[PDB]
Amino acid sequence: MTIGRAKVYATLSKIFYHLFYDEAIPKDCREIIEKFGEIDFNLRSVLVRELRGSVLIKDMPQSLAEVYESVMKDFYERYGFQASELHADHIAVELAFMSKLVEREISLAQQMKEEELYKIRAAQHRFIKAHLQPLVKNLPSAPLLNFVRDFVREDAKYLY
Repeated sequence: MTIGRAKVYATLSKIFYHLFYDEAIPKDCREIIEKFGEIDFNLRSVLVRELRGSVLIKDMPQSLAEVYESVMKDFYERYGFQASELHADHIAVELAFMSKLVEREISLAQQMKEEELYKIRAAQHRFIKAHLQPLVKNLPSAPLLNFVRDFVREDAKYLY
């Protein structure tokens, strides 16, 4: 289960980072995602580069929109996470942040840090509700994007 969650987030993050670039998806990363049924990765960097919370969330008040990246960095710095070179609100970075949290969760499951385990899962849920899900609800329709949308949606249900 946790197995699991972390593998999917890391993979999804790497894929989007490749598409930004316009790297090809190692057929190993293909393999992981295609295990969930057949989908295609036929998206161009021109689109992908713009898949950022502050671009995609249309209802976003402009005053927030011009400080949203700074808001994202705050959440990251609080959890001892640090971005790649991409904008902090880029789907690839947000997805990467989640896999950090989920992988730290494994360690905590392995040890029996119950109290820290709850706190970490609460942080994951707060991040999804506030940032990642609003981002994914707003993706255009496409097989890979739909996959991310469903995955994040069910993960939010799971974490509650």
